[PDB]
Amino acid sequence: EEEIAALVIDNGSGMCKAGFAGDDAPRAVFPSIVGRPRHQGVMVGMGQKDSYVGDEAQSKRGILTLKYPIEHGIVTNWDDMEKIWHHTFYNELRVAPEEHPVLLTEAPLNPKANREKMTQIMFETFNTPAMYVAIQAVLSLYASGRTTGIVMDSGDGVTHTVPIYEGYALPHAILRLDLAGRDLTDYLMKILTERGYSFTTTAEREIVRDIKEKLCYVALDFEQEMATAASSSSLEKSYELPDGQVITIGNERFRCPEALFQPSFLGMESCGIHETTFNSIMKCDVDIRKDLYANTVLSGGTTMYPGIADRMQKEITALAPSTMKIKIIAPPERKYSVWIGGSILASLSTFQQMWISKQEYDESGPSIVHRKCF
Amino acid sequence: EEEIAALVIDNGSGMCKAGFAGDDAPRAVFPSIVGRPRHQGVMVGMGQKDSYVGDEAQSKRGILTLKYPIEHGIVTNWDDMEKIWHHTFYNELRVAPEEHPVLLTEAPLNPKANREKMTQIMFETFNTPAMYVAIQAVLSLYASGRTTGIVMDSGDGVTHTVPIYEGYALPHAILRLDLAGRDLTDYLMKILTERGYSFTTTAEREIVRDIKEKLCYVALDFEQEMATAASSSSLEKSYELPDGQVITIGNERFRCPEALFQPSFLGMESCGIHETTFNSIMKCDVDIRKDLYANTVLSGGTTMYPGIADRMQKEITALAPSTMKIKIIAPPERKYSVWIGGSILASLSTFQQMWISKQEYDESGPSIVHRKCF
Amino acid sequence: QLPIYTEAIVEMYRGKKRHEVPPHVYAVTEGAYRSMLQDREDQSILCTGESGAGKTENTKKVIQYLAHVASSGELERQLLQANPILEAFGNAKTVKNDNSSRFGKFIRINFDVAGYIVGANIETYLLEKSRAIRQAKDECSFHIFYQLLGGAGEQLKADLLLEPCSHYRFLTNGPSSSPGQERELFQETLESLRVLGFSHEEIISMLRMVSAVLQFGNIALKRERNTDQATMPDNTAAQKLCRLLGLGVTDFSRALLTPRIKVGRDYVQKAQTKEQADFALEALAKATYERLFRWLVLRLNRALDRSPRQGASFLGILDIAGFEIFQLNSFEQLCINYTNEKLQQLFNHTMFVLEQEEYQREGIPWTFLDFGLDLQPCIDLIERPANPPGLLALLDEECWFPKATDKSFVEKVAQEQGGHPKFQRPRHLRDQADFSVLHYAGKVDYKANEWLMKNMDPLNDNVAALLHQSTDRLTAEIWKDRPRRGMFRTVGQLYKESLSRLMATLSNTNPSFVRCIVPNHEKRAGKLEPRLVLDQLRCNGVLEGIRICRQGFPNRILFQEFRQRYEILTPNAIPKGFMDGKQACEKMIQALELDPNLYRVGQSKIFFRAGVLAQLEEERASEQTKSDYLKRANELV
Ligand SMILES: Nc1ncnc2c1ncn2[C@@H]1O[C@H](COP(=O)(O)OP(=O)(O)O)[C@@H](O)[C@H]1O
Ligand SMILES: Nc1ncnc2c1ncn2[C@@H]1O[C@H](COP(=O)(O)OP(=O)(O)O)[C@@H](O)[C@H]1O
Ligand SMILES: [Mg+2]
Ligand SMILES: [Mg+2]
Repeated sequence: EEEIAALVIDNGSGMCKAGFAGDDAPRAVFPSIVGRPRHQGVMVGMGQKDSYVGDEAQSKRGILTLKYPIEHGIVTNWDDMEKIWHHTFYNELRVAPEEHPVLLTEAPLNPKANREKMTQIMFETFNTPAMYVAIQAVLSLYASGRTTGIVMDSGDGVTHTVPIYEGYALPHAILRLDLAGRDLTDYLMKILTERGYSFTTTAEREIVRDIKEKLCYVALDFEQEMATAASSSSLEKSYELPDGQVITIGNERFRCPEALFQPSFLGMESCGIHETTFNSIMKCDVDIRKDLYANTVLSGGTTMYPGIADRMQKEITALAPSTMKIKIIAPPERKYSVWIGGSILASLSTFQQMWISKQEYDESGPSIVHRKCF
Repeated sequence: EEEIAALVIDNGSGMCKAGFAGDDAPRAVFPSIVGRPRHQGVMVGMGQKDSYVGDEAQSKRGILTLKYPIEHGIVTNWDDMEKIWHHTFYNELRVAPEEHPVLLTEAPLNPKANREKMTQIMFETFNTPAMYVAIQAVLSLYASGRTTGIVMDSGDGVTHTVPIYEGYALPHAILRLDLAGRDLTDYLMKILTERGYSFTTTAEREIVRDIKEKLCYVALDFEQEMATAASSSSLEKSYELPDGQVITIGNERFRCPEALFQPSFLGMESCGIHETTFNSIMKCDVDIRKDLYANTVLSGGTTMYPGIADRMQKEITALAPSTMKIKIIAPPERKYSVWIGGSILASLSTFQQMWISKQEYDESGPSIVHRKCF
Repeated sequence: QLPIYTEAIVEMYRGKKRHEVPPHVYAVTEGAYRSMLQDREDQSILCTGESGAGKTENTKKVIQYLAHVASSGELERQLLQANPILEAFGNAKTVKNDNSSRFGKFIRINFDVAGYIVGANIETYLLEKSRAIRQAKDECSFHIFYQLLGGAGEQLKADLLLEPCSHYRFLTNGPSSSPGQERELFQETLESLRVLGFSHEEIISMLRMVSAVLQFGNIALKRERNTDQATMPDNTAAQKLCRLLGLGVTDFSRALLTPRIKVGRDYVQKAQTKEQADFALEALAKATYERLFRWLVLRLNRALDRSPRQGASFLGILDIAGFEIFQLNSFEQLCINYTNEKLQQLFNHTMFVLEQEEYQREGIPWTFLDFGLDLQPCIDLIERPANPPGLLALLDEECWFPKATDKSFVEKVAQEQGGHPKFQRPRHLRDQADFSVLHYAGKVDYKANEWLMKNMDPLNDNVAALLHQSTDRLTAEIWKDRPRRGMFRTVGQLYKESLSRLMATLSNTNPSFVRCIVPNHEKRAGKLEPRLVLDQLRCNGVLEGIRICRQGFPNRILFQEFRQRYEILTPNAIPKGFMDGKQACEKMIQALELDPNLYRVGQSKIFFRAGVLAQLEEERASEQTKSDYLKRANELV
């Protein structure tokens, strides 16, 4: 075949988004979880299967304890990650990685060890001709088809912010904020408890993740919505648990995402996301700011909440000079923006020379990741 | 021969159900009773036979006092148990236990001593190559051919409840309730006495056991049926005693099994069986409950009463979320479910390595029962 | 058709060793006959599966020899007549061949101590009964089914109530025409039965049950909302069945759906799933067919007449399908392979004892491993029930355990038994087939799909009992029945048992071996397709035989021959002629510089490795080149 295709994998914590480069959507997207049988089984002709990976784990949740191998964009446990990748290639895609160059995503400002060790695995686990490790934000910017913008990247892992102008990139200006979907989830299960509902275990932690993925939304003004919580009508929603129990969540709903804008709720000093965006833009040269204000791109799973764009717009506009208009461009399909970006990058002809080649690695070692790529 | 066959014995109190592993029904099933001649005989060329075991005792009831060696899943008297096993092997099956591995059932949450001492006997009474001691509920779940369910196991011994999901098993969730066929019998002979019929002795205690095994049934609503007892037509039934006396039992019929649902009748606080099932399910992880509500399996002799399934369905449905449908799967042939399960387990190839070997016992002692098996 | 098989040739063969004459069947069967009168022990002739080859036709020629030798009313000419019967019932149109024997045929020719024919009987060990229920993607079931369908007129069809192929669930892949016009073949087969002396009545009865097996398909069990048990809302089909047998519809309906089981001494019902009852239906189909087949063989042997019985000994002739390989290779393929494994092993053992005894006859003591052992680990891989359990055993375990999938099966066998060197998991990209083993023939790939379903053959004792009570003579007589009988009972298990019987029978006797190959598809001579012959050499074990004998000392030459023939080799070593012919060889081997590992000194012969004589022959052509040169030069100059 010509070009051999190429493989693309986005692993921020939470989800693996994988598929062939050269396609508009990934084939396989499943949770990055390694569940292990915590309870000793007593039958015969079970499994045994030491552990389960991917949406298999979601299916068989109750038995397993689930461990997310990636936290804050850092891989805690490598064998687990390897297992997840194994599952992606063999269980879903059904590819021999020897037959494809593979692109990995990775978060900014992230420890060297992850990049280096990541590459070490790809070469000395799944024998592969070539690979590349790329910054998440840039990829989403490509996916949006814009050359310039400040990409607000918040996955389940961590939140990141990379201003870009006319390609280029500003290292000093790049900002990385420790908040995530996962931290919102931890907050949310906390806030439920004041209602009586107690979710103590990893299994049901994912149930609240599911709740947040739909029920929660961001206030266009927090205090107003909280005021109107007095007369509860629309702000309460019934949710059905798999157990059959019913949950009813009022104001607690929208204050969950509020945390992004008020990390004091979580107890961290680190400024809210909008202020971090200012922190990034303000670090940039005076000249370019005009378009960064106007070209803010949101990406990642934890920007999905309804109404986030609007709130960011209102806050940024409030803070900034009203001399210039602040457009925020947040597409739907943002969740997959990183992966799409990866697809487009591996599809690019010129890119086909920038790969880290197996050969190059074998001569020069794992450390070469930083040398060559950003 | 290949595989040597294998032997299976279910001893919850009341009945020994024994036969070859690898068959759909046991060969021998007889009451676990050791009758002793209480009255001194005066002839010559009698017996003497110090005692009788098995349905022999049933045949010659009047003379004997019967002693059930097992109470509440605990063996009161070991020599008696040994005698019963003796009878099973030599009198019915006609096997040398040296030539067969033997599987025993045993109830959950049961004293260690019973398992340990059980094994001690099997090795140092009937010399046997290998043996295993297995939980009653699991076996019935196998017999039902389902991988998941909450098995309500009530024999004559005691009642037990073990939720199982996808194999696995939840120790904390396992529930054991002190009610049984035998307690119903004791209640029943009490309740007859208000009608005039007085059954004071072990002999006729078994007569009432027999009555209960047919005449009694469970109300689909207790109070309604008791109300309709005013106009007695169908609720009375004539029963014939072996004496030739006739008994006529009305409302007293169905309130006997009612006890399972209202142990206040018996004077115990311990919740009714349906509530115990909820106690089990509620102990389990939120995720799996959906299928446990739907997969409740009834086993054991004292689930045989007509209408039990329906009542359990109505009560559980009433208590639970009506968001999810509560199927109860109670097969006919449930009585033998444990033994069938044993047959299927010993038939399994892989199981053939999990046996407790004679050798292993000889090195490691009797205590190894818990170490190896559940 | 070759001029061979005259009387002069056969007479010519008599009482001689195999080397003494040219290769022929008459020779090997002469070996068998002579070994019997000589050794007074029974003999067996193994023919390995090849078409369609006319293996039977050849075997008729073997019988012809047998008749002429043993004397003192023609031969059993009805043996020719038997072929279409067993062919019709037993064989099916498959990818390899349009006619192929599924069942093994064991033909016993009974001989008195005098060496004369007392009579003969046929025995049929292995059958694939699962073929009737279930089939390959592009193949046909047994011939009789199709030839019944097209062949029977309204006269017979109206009794049997046969329908076209589309009507039956049990018939896969539709009609799958196949004709051949058919119908004519069926007509031939009826006469073939009749001459044998079965009554028209009996034939009609037979054909009725052959319908009955097919009818088991028309029954539909419908799963019921909420309850497990399922049921049969449509009485029509099973009503038809009940007409076709002795069964009362109601009796059968209760029995099938909710059977009663003896939990001694008092009976109790059972709940059965839809799946379970379906398997029971398929079981009774399959078991019914098997029973039918068995009865045909026995009734046939009654149609064969014997003189004074029980005297004295027999010669078995085994016709069975050889080691098979397809692209896909399903379950039946595995069973076939398993049997061919054991047969091959017997051959190795036989060869082993032959060589070991040959060494003693030549006075060479040598110890070497049993050749049979080569196959043994592969056999244990498939068979061994216990410590590590076998593929068949593990399959059975999968089948019974509650929610069994094919995937759980393969995973389980990998986990349980992957450490086995003959077992190979392909892994990674496809590799369409999900696991593979390494036989004598080579590496074969297996697809695990629907193996659990093929394996299940639970049999209801209740329905069986009803059959035993049937009104009609035929079926009731058939069902005139220990193991795990009832539920459990798996096809793999039964098959294994049946093979064990066969291996015992063959093992009792002294076997002899014939290997048949077809050159081409053409059905014409003068064309040998090397690839096809390679393939056949793989599956018949002949390659294994060569790789066996190589391990020993295959080339055996006498002293005298070795000296007279090869003397040219070493003028130096060979003395002035002390003679006795031992000393010659001593000298020759000595100066020719050969490893003592590579030969032995025997009484009448020297045993040689492979390639030793290749070197020596090269020294004879080199020596001859030297001598050609010296001669030609001397004459010239
Ligand atoms: N539909 C949704 N609505 C709101 N929040 C969501 C939704 N889907 C996912 N999330 C949140 O975003 C997270 C997924 O982020 P993801 O894009 O997988 O990050 P990454 O690409 O870095 O792995 C989830 O864990 C959840 O907290
Ligand atoms: N046909 C029946 N109908 C109602 N109750 C029965 C019936 N048969 C037995 N029982 C009750 O159940 C008991 C038998 O339980 P069993 O299955 O022997 O327990 P285990 O298996 O633990 O020994 C009897 O003592 C009786 O009280
Ligand atoms: Mg991301
Ligand atoms: Mg019991």
